[PDB]
Amino acid sequence: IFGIAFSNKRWLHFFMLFVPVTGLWMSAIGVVGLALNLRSYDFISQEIRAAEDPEFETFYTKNLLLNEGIRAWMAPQDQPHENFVFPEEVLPRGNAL
Amino acid sequence: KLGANVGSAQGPTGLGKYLMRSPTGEIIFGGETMRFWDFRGPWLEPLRGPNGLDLNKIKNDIQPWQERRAAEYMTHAPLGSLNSVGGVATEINSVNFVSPRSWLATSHFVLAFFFLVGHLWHAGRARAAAAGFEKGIDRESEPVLSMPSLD
Amino acid sequence: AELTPEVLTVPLNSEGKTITLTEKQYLEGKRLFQYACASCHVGGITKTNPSLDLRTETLALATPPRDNIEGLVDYMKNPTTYDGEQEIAEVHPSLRSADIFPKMRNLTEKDLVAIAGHILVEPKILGDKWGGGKVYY
Amino acid sequence: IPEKLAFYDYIGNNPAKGGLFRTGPMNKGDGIAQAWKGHAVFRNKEGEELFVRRMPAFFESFPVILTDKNGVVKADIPFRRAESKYSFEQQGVTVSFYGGELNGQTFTDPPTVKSYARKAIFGEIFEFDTETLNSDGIFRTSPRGWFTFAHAVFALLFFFGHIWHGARTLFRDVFSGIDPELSPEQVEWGFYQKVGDVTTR
Amino acid sequence: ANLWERFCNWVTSTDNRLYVGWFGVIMIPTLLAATICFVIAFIAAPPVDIDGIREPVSGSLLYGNNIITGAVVPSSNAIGLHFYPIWEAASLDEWLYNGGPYQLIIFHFLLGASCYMGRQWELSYRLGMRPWICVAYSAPLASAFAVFLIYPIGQGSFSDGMPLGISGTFNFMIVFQAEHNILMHPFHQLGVAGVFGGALFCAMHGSLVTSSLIRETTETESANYGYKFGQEEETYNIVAAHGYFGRLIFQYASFNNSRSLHFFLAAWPVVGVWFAALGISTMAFNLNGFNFNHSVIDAKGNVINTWADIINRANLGMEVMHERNAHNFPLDLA
Amino acid sequence: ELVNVVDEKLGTAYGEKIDLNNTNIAAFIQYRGLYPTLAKLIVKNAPYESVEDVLNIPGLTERQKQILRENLEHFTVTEVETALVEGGDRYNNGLYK
Amino acid sequence: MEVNQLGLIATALFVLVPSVFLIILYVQTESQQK
Amino acid sequence: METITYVFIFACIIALFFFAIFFREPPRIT
Amino acid sequence: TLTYDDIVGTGLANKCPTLDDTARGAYPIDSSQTYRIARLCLQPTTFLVKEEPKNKRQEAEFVPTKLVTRETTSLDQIQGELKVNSDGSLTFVEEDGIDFQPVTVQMAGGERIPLLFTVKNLVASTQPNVTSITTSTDFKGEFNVPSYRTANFLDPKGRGLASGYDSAIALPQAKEEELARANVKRFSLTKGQISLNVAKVDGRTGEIAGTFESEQLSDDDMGAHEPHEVKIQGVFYASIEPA
Amino acid sequence: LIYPLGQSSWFFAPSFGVAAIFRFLLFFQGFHNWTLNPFHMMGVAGVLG
Ligand code: CLA
Ligand code: CLA
Ligand code: CLA
Ligand code: CLA
Ligand SMILES: CC(C)=CCC/C(C)=C/CC/C(C)=C/CC/C(C)=C/CC/C(C)=C/CC/C(C)=C/CC/C(C)=C/CC/C(C)=C/CC/C(C)=C/CC1=CC(=O)C(C)=C(C)C1=O
Ligand SMILES: CCCCCCCCCCCCCCCC(=O)OC[C@H](CO[C@@H]1O[C@H](CS(=O)(=O)O)[C@@H](O)[C@H](O)[C@H]1O)OC(=O)CCCCCCCCCCCCCCC
Ligand SMILES: CCCCCCCCCCCCCCCC(=O)OC[C@H](COP(=O)(O)OC[C@@H](O)CO)OC(=O)CCCCCCCCCCCCCCC
Ligand code: HEC
Ligand SMILES: CCCCCCCS[C@@H]1O[C@H](CO)[C@@H](O)[C@H](O)[C@H]1O
Ligand SMILES: CCCCCCCS[C@@H]1O[C@H](CO)[C@@H](O)[C@H](O)[C@H]1O
Ligand code: OEX
Ligand SMILES: [Ca+2]
Ligand SMILES: [Ca+2]
Ligand SMILES: [Cl-]
Ligand SMILES: [Cl-]
Ligand SMILES: [Cl-]
Repeated sequence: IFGIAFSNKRWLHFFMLFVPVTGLWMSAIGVVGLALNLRSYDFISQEIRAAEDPEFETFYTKNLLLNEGIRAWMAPQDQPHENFVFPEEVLPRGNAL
Repeated sequence: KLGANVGSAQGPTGLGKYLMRSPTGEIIFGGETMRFWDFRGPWLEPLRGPNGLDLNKIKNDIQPWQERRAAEYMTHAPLGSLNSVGGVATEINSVNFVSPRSWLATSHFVLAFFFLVGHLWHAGRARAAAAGFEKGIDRESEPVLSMPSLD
Repeated sequence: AELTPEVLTVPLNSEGKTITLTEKQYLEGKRLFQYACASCHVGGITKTNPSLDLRTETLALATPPRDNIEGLVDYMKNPTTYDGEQEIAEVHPSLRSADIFPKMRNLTEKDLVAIAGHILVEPKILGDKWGGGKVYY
Repeated sequence: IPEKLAFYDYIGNNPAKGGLFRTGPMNKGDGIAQAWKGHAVFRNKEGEELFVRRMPAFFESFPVILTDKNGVVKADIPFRRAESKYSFEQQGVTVSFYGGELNGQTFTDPPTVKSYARKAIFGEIFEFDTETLNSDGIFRTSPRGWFTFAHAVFALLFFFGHIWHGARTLFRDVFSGIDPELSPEQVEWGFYQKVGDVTTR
Repeated sequence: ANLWERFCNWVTSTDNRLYVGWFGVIMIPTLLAATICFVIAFIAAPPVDIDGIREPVSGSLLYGNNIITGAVVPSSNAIGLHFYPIWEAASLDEWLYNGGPYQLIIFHFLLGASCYMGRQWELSYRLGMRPWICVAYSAPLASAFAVFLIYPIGQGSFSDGMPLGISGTFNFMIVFQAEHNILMHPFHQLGVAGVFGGALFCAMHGSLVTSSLIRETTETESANYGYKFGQEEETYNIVAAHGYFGRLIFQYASFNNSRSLHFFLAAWPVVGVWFAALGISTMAFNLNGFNFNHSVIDAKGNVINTWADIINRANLGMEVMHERNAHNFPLDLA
Repeated sequence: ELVNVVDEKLGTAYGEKIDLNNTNIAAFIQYRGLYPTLAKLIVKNAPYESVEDVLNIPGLTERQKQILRENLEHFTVTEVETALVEGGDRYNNGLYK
Repeated sequence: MEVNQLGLIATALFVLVPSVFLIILYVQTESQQK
Repeated sequence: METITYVFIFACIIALFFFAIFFREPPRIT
Repeated sequence: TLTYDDIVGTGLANKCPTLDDTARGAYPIDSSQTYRIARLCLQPTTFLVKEEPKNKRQEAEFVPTKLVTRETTSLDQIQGELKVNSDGSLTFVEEDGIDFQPVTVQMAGGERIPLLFTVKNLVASTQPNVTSITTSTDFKGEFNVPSYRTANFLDPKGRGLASGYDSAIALPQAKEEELARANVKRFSLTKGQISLNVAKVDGRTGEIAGTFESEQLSDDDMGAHEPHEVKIQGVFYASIEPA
Repeated sequence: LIYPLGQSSWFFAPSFGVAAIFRFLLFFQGFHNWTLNPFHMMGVAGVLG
């Protein structure tokens, strides 16, 4: 069916331990970086190109605009100690919405 | 009504703000609803000519009942939450509404899907039982053991 | 904070007279507003024409004034454009057009007073949220 | 005010402003700092002093908002213009500098004032050499950051190492597998009073 | 034997290195077409006007993308649900501008994968196995159908189908959250229980079996050499594994029957993923997540926010920003 | 040098009053009696060389003229800005609530 | 596009170094006495 | 050079599929 | 007489009406009478783009292109005043209608050229002494070509003219100068020119048809790059009525 | 633990609640672009795998 198959039961069950255990460990490492804001936030080459060329668009740049919406719309209530007052005119919004 | 010329009004993208062409040329409504130009309904058809929506009929012939109906339908769109709060996902509580079209569609997709699953279950089982191995492999007659190796 | 008689005291007319609504009147007003009006006016905005809201200040600048019980009751009988220039019963729910807006058929004068009272009281509770739209959610 | 002190009051030196794959020295980002431009004081047409809201470290980008000494909004850079009330143009916002290279200077043209407000969200304002290193203008963390990251990560992995070798140590006898003659009685409930103890039948 | 009989015998043969079969007869060409088109498009396709607003989005490597940002981009909103094969276009340049490859690929793929499921049934029958592996595969398959076909049908456009790419997938998720509040939908919640639970039980079973391996080797060799392919005896002691796990929790929370245990391992992720798929498939017709916006109100009538309202602010950010040039009227109704 | 003409226009009377030659129609809702009847008449008959010219619109009733007279202090006129008047934007500029 | 100039050799050695390690170990296993 | 690198790694992966399937160590019942 | 259901999906909705080969008559103009064009239709059949040479002293030519935005290109339902001038010439003053279409064509090698194909604010005139519209009549005039995108349009990094960021926010500390052209959006407004050549006249019905050629600039992406020069050729139909 | 310890305070740790956790996810998307992170991607592969 698939081209390959397990033939060793011991290896099969070890692998069942290995896969999800290693995945979770990897996610943990990423979160340690996020503790320091050490993000994978951007691709620098993407940003240099898009800054220079207003016709260049990818799903990557499209998602960043969504992130910017999230930040501006959620911060005042989600981070009350900051006392954010964002006047209506500065809120990021596309046409009509 | 405010005075706009809806035929010539150019939207931000370059497409008509109110009216545009379908890929085969028909005059249709603009904005995201460009996707829905195959729609047909009795409140809209009187504004339809041979080439699609007719600007003359739009300018002169729209009746109050058409305005009413379009307002009613626009504000009863089939969007709403599982607890029956009407409107988009971000709308505040106030209107108790989920369209019957949504209830009917969703229920029947769920039912049809599980019924496909049931078809697979019972079809596969019927095959296995008719052939005589629905209870498992005969240890003394395991078919794979009589087959040549793949390699 | 409570829904006090003071909160429930709103202008009856444009000549300085007030009326104090009962808590039950307030509840009736919210119910009737959801029943007949919220489909377009949820939260004090207007979905089929967002330029015009139900804020008290907006209603005071309407012609004739609509920031009091009489004005609002009359609007529900014989709605006009914002400048008072045209009657719009044919495209806006009212008693006059109860024939084509059947949900208006069962609304009594008492009911209209309750709805008007709702429209006037809500912003005293909700402030900018009332008429504010999604920005204030 | 010493330039060194002013330089500490700038978000470009905050170690919580970097990125995992933004490699190299901080200078590769905003550039090699050359001089303090001086302290920017913003004022409106009424002569009231205005204060730029600073960027918190959480935000990759941040709006430009100016309040009076009581936090009341007085000016901003709008997104939608059509109903703007607080634009620098409407409010007559100016900026004057005290100290640094721009000391004694005042600017009144909206583009310039706006550019300085944008920089003012980062704190004190500096002149940078971006050419020497072909700096790309994107913030990078300092060695405080990189050190912290590497060591928290390694410490966490070494927790696993500890677990693994502690296990190999305490279970050495069974690490090629369990006794092929393991009797069911040793794992059957109630047979032994104390689990795994044959003298407690 | 005539040629048709011989052909049938080869097609249905149990001796082929990869099984063909009648489902395979459809599966092989369809999957080959989707694969070849996908590879070529992912590398070399020009930008695609996904939202039908003459604003082309670049998905291919040669046109400025890396592996993470790259995608095959959904067909144009102007097309909607219309069938857009190569031969409907005046030219290949037109076909590409409008996102023809997306349709070619998803249709060939859905057909081919459906046939992959059928083929699992078929081989199970040829080998004298029980038939239900294919039912297990219905769970990921249904999920693919949900994001590539059912969601587009419900929303009226293949422009809203999941893009064939990593970042495009993320885009699909974020917009979905803005529009349907999927996190607050119980079918997505069951989905999450399904995949977290699946990973948990995977690890758990892996670990218990590995823990009870019967000693057959020395310290200097992999314990895996203690199992030989096709040996008749079990390679671990289930009685000991059960003694362990039964004492970890309590006796009656542990499986002693290997068959029940393995059926559980099958059923938990499969059922949970069935619900994940049904979530997307029902949010396709806009029956959305729970809405508790302003549900909590004080004595005067002040709104008392809960975590639900913070979620709402996040969703508003997504909503107001997505497809920033495509809406002219106040309500996003699909 | 390059200039955003809208930001620039905000530094003129356009940023202070209803610009009869440029402002989108919803603005007429600010003051009693102007919307929609007069607002439509005013946008239709634009542009105007001076504010008082609004009183010259053919067909006006006496009442309408008095309303306009009362509201001249809230009006201004500046040069027609193409970017504000193209696209039928004076009738719908993409802003709702 | 303005990519990082070390990306090419970083990727190349990331692939080559462990792959070669594995190939070495495999081939010397095959050549051991059957 | 980036595109070449991505496509090369992908191609190596596909080749690996081929060897892993058709040139696997054959499973043998002992 | 065809219905919407006869036409839908056929491509016919993007075509202008035709007159048959017999229509070579004359439509009398009464100088004491006022007239209108009740319907003007323009159906482009060829889009040519002027190549952009390197040496800037070579003769640049208009080259063929491929239409990629499908049958969405025609101008129609256009009406306006048809003035009889003192010298007997006629002037069409365009008032309203579906008088623009965004169109993208593709050049050899793949370069895509978006343009706003249009006759907005058309004012076009015949020769003097046109006492009848005949197959010898022509109209020539100019029109306005506004920015292909209007003021709200946001680029992929969220920058715009009447809305959007005013800077490259992903590069917080880059130098602004080299990015000014991308950061500061501008709204173009230029002129285009058009000729209408009458080939057929039904003097009984007041209908005319013929060929047109128009010249105009393409999209400049709100000031980010130079527009190309474009020449559009096609067929037209117009119904003339006393008004 | 480690995550809020790196940030300004415990306030930014996840709150113990269903909706509260959903909020945590959305915060991480908007502020961290966490879906872009290859360590999260490996996590996802391990969980779905
Ligand atoms: C394809 C969808 C998908 C999948 C499969 C994943 C998978 C994962 N996500 Mg990701 N996520 C996604 C999409 C996805 N994500 C998207 C689109 C976003 C928006 C950016 C996120 C945002 C996100 C965030 C913010 C986080 C994750 C995290 C994770 C990891 C969590 C592992 C876990 O089980 O923790 C579960 C918790 C534990 C394992 C801790 C121990 C639990 C103990 C044993 C519980 C004991 C309970 C006890 C018995 C009592 C119960 C009482 C009862 C009443 C409740 C896992 C790798 C987490 C992570 O990466 O962590 C390192 C994390 O913080 N994700
Ligand atoms: C075709 C099926 C169908 C549909 C489309 C509807 C639709 C509706 N019903 Mg009706 N109803 C139904 C069957 C249906 N019902 C049945 C079987 C009963 C008997 C219990 C009722 C008794 C009933 C009453 C008493 C009321 C309604 C009401 C309503 C309205 C509101 C529903 C709501 O809020 O649900 C809430 C949502 C849920 C309860 C979610 C259900 C989720 C289920 C459990 C998932 C199951 C999945 C699958 C079937 C399981 C497979 C397992 C798998 C492992 C194989 C809505 C129009 C209300 C109304 O407005 O009347 C005027 C109302 O008061 N219905
Ligand atoms: C404790 C370790 C440590 C730390 C904190 C630093 C810190 C620093 N180094 Mg130094 N360095 C180190 C060790 C370290 N170094 C070592 C061992 C070498 C020899 C290679 C160097 C050689 C070196 C050079 C040549 C340079 C630096 C520079 C720097 C500065 C920039 C750092 C940077 O951009 O990283 C970027 C960090 C990353 C991109 C993170 C990588 C994450 C990896 C790839 C993840 C791997 C995942 C793995 C494969 C998954 C397995 C999965 C499997 C188990 C299932 C910074 C102050 C630069 C500088 O500015 O000099 C003045 C500079 O030019 N360093
Ligand atoms: C297994 C073989 C196979 C199948 C099933 C498909 C299927 C498809 N191809 Mg693909 N294709 C294939 C191999 C295949 N292809 C090969 C080898 C090539 C290279 C030459 C292509 C090149 C190609 C291109 C370039 C395109 C397609 C397209 C399509 C789609 C539209 C096809 C169509 O309109 O036919 C219609 C044919 C019929 C209606 C004839 C059916 C006659 C029988 C008697 C009627 C029975 C139908 C009924 C449902 C019964 C089904 C049986 C069931 C009940 C058991 C469809 C998904 C198009 C596409 O993807 O558009 C988006 C497209 O543009 N194909
Ligand atoms: C300082 C002081 C006071 C000290 C006091 C100390 C003292 C003396 C205490 C005594 C008194 C006392 C006990 C007090 C207790 C207080 C108390 C109640 C604490 C409770 C705290 C708490 C929250 C406990 C929760 C525990 C918990 C949630 C357990 C999880 C239960 C659960 C959901 C189990 C699921 C199990 C299940 C169905 C598993 C199936 C899937 C699975 C694992 C398959 C894998 C599998 C299974 C097999 O089965 C075998 C075979 C094999 C092969 C195999 O693959
Ligand atoms: C309150 C209202 C009224 C009630 C309403 C009822 C609603 C519907 C309830 C449906 C109940 C279904 C009963 C299932 C029986 C069964 O499966 O038997 C099959 C076996 C038999 O057990 C085995 O039984 C064997 C004996 S025999 O096979 O039964 O004969 C025995 O030999 C063996 O040791 C033993 O383990 O059951 C098991 O193997 C144990 C697991 C049971 C659960 C598996 C199915 C569900 C998985 C989770 C679902 C996903 C949910 C989470 C999604 C993320
Ligand atoms: C209809 C035809 C469909 C064919 C499609 C092609 C299938 C390709 C399958 C993978 C072949 C490579 C396997 C190498 C490795 C290999 O040969 O494994 C062989 C191995 C055999 O296991 P045994 O039990 O026989 O091994 C026992 C001892 O030898 C161990 O020491 O199989 C497994 O380990 C199963 C678990 C791994 C399964 C890995 C799945 C990989 C999926 C692909 C993920 C990446 C895709 C990236 C795309 C860019
Ligand atoms: C949509 C279908 C509506 C429903 C249902 C109701 N209203 Fe309405 N309302 C609607 C529109 C389109 C407008 C603007 C009309 C115009 O051209 O001027 C309004 C306006 C009002 C107003 C005036 C607002 C103001 O002056 O600022 C009021 C007071 C009002 N509506 C009240 C109201 C009530 C009480 C309703 C329920 C009984 C109701 N409306 C229903 C659209 C719709
Ligand atoms: C050129 C606009 C006029 C105002 C000057 C900009 C604010 S300050 C400016 O900021 C740059 C980072 O963007 C530095 O690289 C540069 O050294 C500095 O002059
Ligand atoms: C084996 C097929 C390789 C993939 C074919 C790519 C399309 S062909 C490609 O198209 C580009 C854009 O029009 C041109 O610039 C380029 O010159 C041309 O080679
Ligand atoms: O396309 Mn893709 O996303 Ca589904 O809502 Mn509507 O349309 Mn668009 O907006 Mn929101
Ligand atoms: Ca540079
Ligand atoms: Ca001629
Ligand atoms: Cl307002
Ligand atoms: Cl988007
Ligand atoms: Cl829209």
